[PDB]
Amino acid sequence: SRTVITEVIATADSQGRFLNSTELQAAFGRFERAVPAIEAARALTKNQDALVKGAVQAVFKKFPYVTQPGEKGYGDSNQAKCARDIGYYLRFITYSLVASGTGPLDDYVIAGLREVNRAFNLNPLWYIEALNYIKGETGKLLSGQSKTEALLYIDHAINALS
Amino acid sequence: MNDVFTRAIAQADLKGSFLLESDLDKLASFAKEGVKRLDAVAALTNNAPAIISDAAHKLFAEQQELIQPGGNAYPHRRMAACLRDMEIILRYVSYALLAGDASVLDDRCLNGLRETYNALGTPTQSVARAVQLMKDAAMVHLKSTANVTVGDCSSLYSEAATYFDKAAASIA
Amino acid sequence: MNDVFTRAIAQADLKGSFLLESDLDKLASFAKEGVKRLDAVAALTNNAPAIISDAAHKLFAEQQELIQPGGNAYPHRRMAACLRDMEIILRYVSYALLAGDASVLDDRCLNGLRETYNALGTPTQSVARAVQLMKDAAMVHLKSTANVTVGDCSSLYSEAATYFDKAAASIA
Amino acid sequence: MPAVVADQYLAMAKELAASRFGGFTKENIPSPMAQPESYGRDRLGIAAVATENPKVTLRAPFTSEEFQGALYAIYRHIFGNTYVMESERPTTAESQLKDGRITVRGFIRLLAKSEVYKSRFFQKTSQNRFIELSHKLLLGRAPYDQAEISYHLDLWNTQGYDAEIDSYVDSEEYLDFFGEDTVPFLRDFKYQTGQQGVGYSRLLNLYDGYAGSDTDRAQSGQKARLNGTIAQAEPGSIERPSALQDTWKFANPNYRNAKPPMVKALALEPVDLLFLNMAKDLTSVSRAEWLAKSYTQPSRYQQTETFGQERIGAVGAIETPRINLRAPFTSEEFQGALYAIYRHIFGNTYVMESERPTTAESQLKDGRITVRGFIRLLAKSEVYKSRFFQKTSQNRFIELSHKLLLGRAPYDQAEISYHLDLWNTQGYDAEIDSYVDSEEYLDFFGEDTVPYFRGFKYQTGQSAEGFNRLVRLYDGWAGSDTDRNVGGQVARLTANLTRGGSGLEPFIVMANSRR
Ligand SMILES: CCC1=C(C)/C(=C/C2=NC(=C\c3[nH]c(/C=C4\NC(=O)[C@H](C)[C@H]4CC)c(C)c3CCC(=O)O)/C(CCC(=O)O)=C2C)NC1=O
Ligand SMILES: CCC1=C(C)/C(=C/C2=NC(=C\c3[nH]c(/C=C4\NC(=O)[C@H](C)[C@H]4CC)c(C)c3CCC(=O)O)/C(CCC(=O)O)=C2C)NC1=O
Ligand SMILES: CCC1=C(C)/C(=C/C2=NC(=C\c3[nH]c(/C=C4\NC(=O)[C@H](C)[C@H]4CC)c(C)c3CCC(=O)O)/C(CCC(=O)O)=C2C)NC1=O
Ligand SMILES: CCC1=C(C)/C(=C/C2=NC(=C\c3[nH]c(/C=C4\NC(=O)[C@H](C)[C@H]4CC)c(C)c3CCC(=O)O)/C(CCC(=O)O)=C2C)NC1=O
Ligand SMILES: CCC1=C(C)/C(=C/C2=NC(=C\c3[nH]c(/C=C4\NC(=O)[C@H](C)[C@H]4CC)c(C)c3CCC(=O)O)/C(CCC(=O)O)=C2C)NC1=O
Ligand SMILES: CCC1=C(C)/C(=C/C2=NC(=C\c3[nH]c(/C=C4\NC(=O)[C@H](C)[C@H]4CC)c(C)c3CCC(=O)O)/C(CCC(=O)O)=C2C)NC1=O
Ligand SMILES: CCC1=C(C)/C(=C/C2=NC(=C\c3[nH]c(/C=C4\NC(=O)[C@H](C)[C@H]4CC)c(C)c3CCC(=O)O)/C(CCC(=O)O)=C2C)NC1=O
Ligand SMILES: CCC1=C(C)/C(=C/C2=NC(=C\c3[nH]c(/C=C4\NC(=O)[C@H](C)[C@H]4CC)c(C)c3CCC(=O)O)/C(CCC(=O)O)=C2C)NC1=O
Ligand SMILES: CCC1=C(C)/C(=C/C2=NC(=C\c3[nH]c(/C=C4\NC(=O)[C@H](C)[C@H]4CC)c(C)c3CCC(=O)O)/C(CCC(=O)O)=C2C)NC1=O
Repeated sequence: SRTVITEVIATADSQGRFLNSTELQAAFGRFERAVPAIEAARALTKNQDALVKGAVQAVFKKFPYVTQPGEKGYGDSNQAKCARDIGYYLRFITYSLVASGTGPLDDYVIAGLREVNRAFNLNPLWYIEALNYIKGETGKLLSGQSKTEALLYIDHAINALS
Repeated sequence: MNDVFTRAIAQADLKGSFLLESDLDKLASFAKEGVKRLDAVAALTNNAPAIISDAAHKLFAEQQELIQPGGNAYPHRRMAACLRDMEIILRYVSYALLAGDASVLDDRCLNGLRETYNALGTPTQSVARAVQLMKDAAMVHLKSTANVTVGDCSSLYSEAATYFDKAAASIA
Repeated sequence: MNDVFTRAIAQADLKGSFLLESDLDKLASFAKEGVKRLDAVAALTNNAPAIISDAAHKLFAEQQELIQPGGNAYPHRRMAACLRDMEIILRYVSYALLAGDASVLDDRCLNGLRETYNALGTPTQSVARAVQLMKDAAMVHLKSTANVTVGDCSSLYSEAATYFDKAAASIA
Repeated sequence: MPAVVADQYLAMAKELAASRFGGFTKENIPSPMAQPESYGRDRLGIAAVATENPKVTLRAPFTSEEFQGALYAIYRHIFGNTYVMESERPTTAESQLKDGRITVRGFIRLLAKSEVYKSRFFQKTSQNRFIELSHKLLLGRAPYDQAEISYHLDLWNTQGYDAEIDSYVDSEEYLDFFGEDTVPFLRDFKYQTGQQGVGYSRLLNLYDGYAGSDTDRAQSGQKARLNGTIAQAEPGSIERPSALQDTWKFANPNYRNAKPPMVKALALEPVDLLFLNMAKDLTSVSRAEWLAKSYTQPSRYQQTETFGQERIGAVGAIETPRINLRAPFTSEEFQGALYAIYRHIFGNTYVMESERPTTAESQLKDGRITVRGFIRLLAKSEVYKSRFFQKTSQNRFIELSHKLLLGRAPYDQAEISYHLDLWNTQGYDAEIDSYVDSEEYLDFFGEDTVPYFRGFKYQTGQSAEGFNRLVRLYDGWAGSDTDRNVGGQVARLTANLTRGGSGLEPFIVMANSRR
């Protein structure tokens, strides 16, 4: 996936050359930022269930018209799939935090996102609201830099959805 | 291509699971010992011509048949290609040392290489011998404690050794 | 009614011996974690209305027969009695959490309460279910890291869970 | 179609559905536990003392009927339910009450210190019984702890009976609940602030019903009934009188209780308890989290995202950066573009420093030609001709030119025929120009981007064997298209191209039938 180290190696390889000062300094930055990013992922993993339940509830509060009979938000299967989707997004956000790159998101979620959402008539706004929630509670869950990395990745997901 | 982190993520996705506390600890330890990894990668990169020249001299001393008329490194073209191969293999081994995963080797360096040599007629035993000679030449530069803070880096020596071995094993 | 200190004192007294060094260290560790204990007690006391409203909503969504005509929580009087009982049991759980010992809960709240609910024809299993829901809501409120200095408090969470489970098992 | 039901039954049905708001719906159903609002107090037999009887209050100014009723209530409470004959009625005490010299509290104190109270509840009793009765009759509750019995026993032993009665009547609890004006009543049948869980059961144990009494004149005598339960800190007995098993017998409080099966479900093979486990998973928990956890169960296909590209060995050929070279470019961008162009256009073949085109690179560096014109030059160059044209058949050259200049495989035999005729009639340069001036090339690469391998993704107009033909033509990242392989530079797709496929498809169709 597209991370700092993998981009470094891909650029070095595409030009057929070794790793020089620039590439090693980039990798050094990755290895320093690993600490805030990894423990932000730890904090996000710990509070995953509450975050997912709250994101689903926020979707329903903003979109009450999905849950009454006849459309996407109705039924135990649909709501379970909603929980599954928000958990997917959170999982890949934590993956991206650990890997220090949007490679997990870009490769697993964002690639093909619009075609899939169009085919199944899933509104991207639902997931935008869920991720905005996730952002709200990661603001209070996380402090200092960890908050910063988690916000960068959550917002990359949001931007891709919008 | 994958690094150590992406390898862990890929294995966790097959489980539909987040990364465990233990696996996150392993990744944090990998990151904290990343300056040593950077120094090892710089050792391989900065001393690449020395490593390749040492390996070439030893390889063509051991196997004189490679440089006779009819050998696999006889005209200037075949020797130039041989030196290019050695440089490429060392370059990818350094890529793998930085990444932490042998994935770059299997996906790129050793992807169609055994079949390439087999179709060309290259003696793959000799290529694996050149790779082992490069490993020997590279260990002396990895272990060099001059101009770097002294510490325990035996794990990096073992990892680089295994990457060289993976290259040689895929060849032969 | 006694706390952890007086519990240790009673066990020492029955033997007829001073408190051992291990016991004194245990009580001192309790005193040193007492600040986190006060935080947890305050989390319970502050968010009690929300806890009980949530547990009531879940209990009557799960068990609709209580709130429909003929049900044990049907008229306003019996609904008020139900919510009042939830208030009371949460109160005594917080008392026990502060004391470090469930003696106040068992002695003053839980003791004859199964007999009361049998005599009144109240579903003791439904009361236990309400205590469990109120446990889950309380656990959501305790783990809130907002406005409180961050640190490990797993022992307090497990202890409060033990108190809630003891209440549920005594009522049922 | 006439009336299917007689009008009388339609009327009966309509009036049954009318007497209920909303008619018959799934949400307005009656509760299966058929408990009236008065169920508990009626089955217990405590309706009168708990709810129906009012609290009797007597202030100092009062009329005759209030006084007489207050005295009736006082004597019916303080003296147990025991009959108090006329020779026992205290006349001076109630004269003092009527004048206002003493309140109701003082009257209660006088009555509890009188020999009616002593003879009934003290002189033929143990002290435990006296304390029980005194709590019931003077505080309206039962003893909560053994400490109260010890306290009251010591207080009587030291200071005598009157100090004991004072402690009962001068207590802050007596004044909280009854003050000075109202008669004591049994107060633990409703929840008050300082109650304890055992109080309800213990009082209900001390209360023998409306027609029962605390008489010393039983044949067993006057016996303590809480002397053992208070020392063990147990609750009290909730067995009510026999007259009450005819009240509200159709109530079903234990509606949620599960009837056990006659025999337990056993699983003889995979162990014995698996059906109980399956049952618990199905029923015990909500369906929502069940479905959520079922959706996230790891698949039995253990396929990563790059699975499938690792199989055909084209992870690198897909994840290479797309190189674009504009007109103002830096030195590093230029050198990298040259490296990429040589790695692709020359089939991953080693090109030596003596074979590199310096004039063409100069023309590209200036801006005289584009990436496209540079590629056209390189394809017309002797490097390309020698490696891909002059030692090959035209089939190999055509497939290889498709792969290297379009990034895809030929789709049919018409391409082979077309390009062979083109070379034969117009030469090699026109054949290269067809590739580079093609609409496909311009659509995908267009004058500034280096060619790349497209055919590892579906291309519109592809023939479903183009993907396979590219996988066959592609040899991996470390593979080349050299003419120095042992057998020569030989064609790969001739039979597949001409045939259109493997030639096994009709038999695949036959197999996908019966067998
Ligand atoms: C510009 C590219 C770049 C490089 C090269 C780089 C290397 C680097 N090496 C360091 C120290 C170090 N370097 C080494 C590695 C050596 N120990 C043994 O002698 C081996 C021979 C050898 C490794 C195989 C060790 C062990 C430390 C001390 C840090 C530690 O032990 O945790 C440090 C931290 C300085 C400190 O000690 O506080 C860095 C940043 N960083 C960069 O940004
Ligand atoms: C025996 C007599 C009796 C009464 C009167 C009674 C009222 C009553 N209505 C309730 C539900 C409710 N009732 C309403 C009524 C509102 N809905 C809006 O459309 C209106 C503006 C407004 C009505 C005028 C609402 C919003 C709730 C839901 C409250 C909640 O649980 O969140 C509840 C909560 C219990 C439940 O979950 O159903 C009670 C106790 N219960 C009784 O046993
Ligand atoms: C200090 C400790 C203590 C407690 C806790 C306590 C509870 C208590 N609950 C009572 C009634 C009640 N309690 C309930 C509660 C039930 N209804 C639903 O089923 C729920 C499952 C459940 C509550 C979660 C109800 C409905 C009644 C009224 C029944 C009746 O009066 O007939 C009563 C009888 C007196 C009254 O009606 O106020 C007591 C004494 N007493 C104590 O001394
Ligand atoms: C007026 C009543 C009163 C309150 C309100 C009180 C709270 C309180 N919590 C404190 C520290 C703390 N409080 C906690 C508890 C938290 N750890 C997790 O976040 C949990 C969510 C949560 C408890 C379950 C922890 C871990 C510390 C730091 C470690 C310690 O000093 O014991 C401190 C010491 C100074 C500080 O670091 O903030 C106080 C005064 N103390 C009091 O006497
Ligand atoms: C709720 C209304 C209520 C009722 C019904 C009631 C009945 C009642 N009858 C009692 C005694 C009695 N009841 C009787 C009557 C029987 N003996 C004769 O042989 C007759 C055959 C028969 C009556 C027709 C007698 C003789 C006693 C006195 C028992 C004794 O002194 O040993 C007592 C014991 C009171 C005491 O002696 O201090 C009560 C409580 N009390 C009430 O508050
Ligand atoms: C007025 C008629 C009457 C009497 C006399 C009576 C006896 C009586 N003894 C009691 C306790 C006691 N009684 C004793 C005495 C015994 N224990 C020792 O082993 C000795 C062998 C032995 C005395 C020779 C003791 C030690 C207690 C306290 C036990 C405890 O606290 O559990 C108590 C409970 C109050 C308390 O805890 O102090 C009563 C009511 N009850 C009555 O209604
Ligand atoms: C994934 C990155 C990558 C690798 C690894 C790679 C290796 C590679 N080496 C090649 C040729 C060659 N490789 C060698 C090297 C061998 N000669 C023996 O004497 C030595 C023992 C031994 C070297 C240690 C030689 C001699 C040739 C040319 C054969 C010939 O000209 O006939 C070729 C064929 C391309 C060409 O002939 O121009 C490839 C693809 N190419 C790549 O793009
Ligand atoms: C540059 C070296 C080279 C050659 C020469 C070559 C021959 C060649 N001849 C072909 C077709 C053909 N070739 C022939 C020739 C036959 N007609 C009668 O049968 C005769 C017995 C016989 C000639 C005397 C025919 C008729 C076709 C058309 C086949 C068809 O349309 O099915 C094709 C398939 C594409 C096309 O239709 O043009 C090739 C590739 N391929 C090469 O790479
Ligand atoms: C013109 C005729 C034609 C067809 C139809 C065609 C299909 C086709 N499907 C492909 C991949 C794929 N195709 C599928 C679809 C399958 N897997 C799912 O589970 C389903 C069970 C099932 C569809 C109902 C999937 C999942 C891939 C991705 C495989 C991968 O790269 O890992 C690819 C590889 C390139 C790409 O990923 O876009 C082709 C070429 N190609 C053609 O030239």
